[PDB]
Order: sequence, then structure tokens, then C-alpha cells
Amino acid sequence: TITANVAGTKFEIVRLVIDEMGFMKTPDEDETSNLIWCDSAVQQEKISELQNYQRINHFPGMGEICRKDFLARNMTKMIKSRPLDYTFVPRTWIFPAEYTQFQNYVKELKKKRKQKTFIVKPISLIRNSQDHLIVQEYIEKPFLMEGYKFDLRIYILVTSCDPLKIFLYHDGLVRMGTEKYIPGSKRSIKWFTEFLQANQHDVAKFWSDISELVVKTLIVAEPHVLHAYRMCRPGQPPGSESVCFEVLGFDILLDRKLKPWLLQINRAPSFGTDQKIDYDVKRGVLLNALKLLNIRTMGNYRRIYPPEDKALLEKYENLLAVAFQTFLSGR
Repeated sequence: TITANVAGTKFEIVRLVIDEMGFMKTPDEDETSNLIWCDSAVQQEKISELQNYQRINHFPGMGEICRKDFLARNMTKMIKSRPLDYTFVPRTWIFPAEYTQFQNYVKELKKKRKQKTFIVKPISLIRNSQDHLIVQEYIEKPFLMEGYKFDLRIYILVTSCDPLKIFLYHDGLVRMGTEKYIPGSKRSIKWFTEFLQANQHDVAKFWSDISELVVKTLIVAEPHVLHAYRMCRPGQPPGSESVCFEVLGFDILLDRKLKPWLLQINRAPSFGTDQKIDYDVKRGVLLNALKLLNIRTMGNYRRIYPPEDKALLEKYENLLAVAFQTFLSGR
């Protein structure tokens, strides 16, 4: 009998799906359960305590891309190494660290008589301090849905970091604006792709661009995760299955040219269910994730790494080599 500890969640759909999968729920003090689910990120010590048969829904060190500042700092190191591969990230300056660096760019822009809008997050807007802010270039012309600016919440499953295996769910949430955009309603991505089709846009390239965005983003995180995981698990035999898996929420904005931009990654996305769209999408994300783990004592998921394209794998492997190289430089 396969069991599950579900004390770490507050979402019914998590409890529901796990119950539907055939898991037997343990008391909240049982630490020997096959499956361990916790909404928030987990202390690396807890991951170290696990046995090789157990599976927990968090990777140690994934916060290097899940933290907005750590994402920027690592993407910055990467862009200065492989710019032509990482153009999906808006220009970001970490305050109050690169306070001087940001001021110069505005001056250089002022010199060239060019205007640009900037957004500040943990939210406001700026154009023309000494605290932990974060300035970022504002995508001014986003893809509009009936005159509305919308957000893309896509879900990514990472089953292993050694070897790296990444899955992309072919559905998600669309958060349209309340008032029409000038330089809200909730939809599904399946609906949005149907929209793209009717308006004659490349849906295939949409997913293709999204997939490369995710893989290259996790490539940045891979050397941080792989190290940390091996630190937590020095009792894992050479080719033994991963103890960790993750459902990550990628927040993505599309521009007028339908180029996907990465805003942030959430390691603890809400799995609340108030609407039918919320139920169907999030149930499918969780249910198919557990099926793929195959905890035995796919559906709308697509494996984006490793890709079936041999030429693309070579590109990814080259970036991984770069990623691990820059990783050493920082230490």
C-alpha cells in the first residue's frame, strides 16, 4: 500500500487528487509516507531526512530562480555569457545593489533622447532610495485580448535534476485585465490557444517558444539545484531515482509579436478552486503529475527536456556547460 502525508497542504484539490489516486492518508506525524506534499518550500534538512523510496514536492535550492532577486542575479550572469539564447528576460536591476548601474542607463537613455517605462516590485511605475527594491523594464506593448492585457500562468513539472527531466502542462490560467489596456476575467490557456487559432496565429510556435523559455530558465537553476540536492542526499546511489519533484508556476507575459517574457517563477502556486476553470486545470496539473511520478510499491503533459530534437539537446547541453561554469565563478 502506497501512503501519503498531506499535513503540509491547505488546498482541498491537493487532498482530493491524492485521495483519488489511491493514496492512503497517514496521520500528520507520520514521516515514513511514500508521498509528502507541502505547499510552501521545505527546509533542506527535512529533504535530507527522507528515505530513498519517499517523494517530496520540492527541490532544495530552487529558490535561485523562484526568488525575484536571485532570478535576476543569476540571469544577469547568464545573459552576459549567452545573450542570444536568453532574450526572454526583461532588463532588471536589483536595488539597492546596482543603484548606480541603473542610474547610468537612464542617463545614457536621456542622452540618446529615448523614453522607456520602468516597473518597481517587492508595485508602481517610473520614468525619469536605499532599500531592497527591484527595477525592471516594462513591456509596453503586450498581446491584447479584446483590448485587454492578460497574464499567463503555466505549470511546469520537474521530476528530476539528475538526470534533468522537465515537463510542461499544455494548459493553464489566463488572467485578463479589468479595464482595457492603455500605454479581471479568468480564462484557460486551452481557450486562449483556440482563440489564437481562430485569429490565425502560430499556436505551435507559441508552445515552442514557451518550452524553450522554461528549459533555459531551469538550466540556469540546475547547477544550484543539483549541488544542493547532492548536499542533502549523500546517501543516494549513482543512478537512483530522484527523491524530489516540483510543480512550478511560471508567470509569463506575451508582447504584440507573441514573444513570451518571463516575469517570475512561483514554487508555491495557489491551488485554490473557486471557479470551474480553476478546478479542471489545477486538478489535471496535480493528477497527471502524480501519475508521472509512478509511485508504485502523462495526459496533457509534454516532456520539454530532454527534447526529442537532437539539435536542440546539443544547444541545451551547451548552455548547461555555460551555466555550471558561471556557477563556479560566483562561489
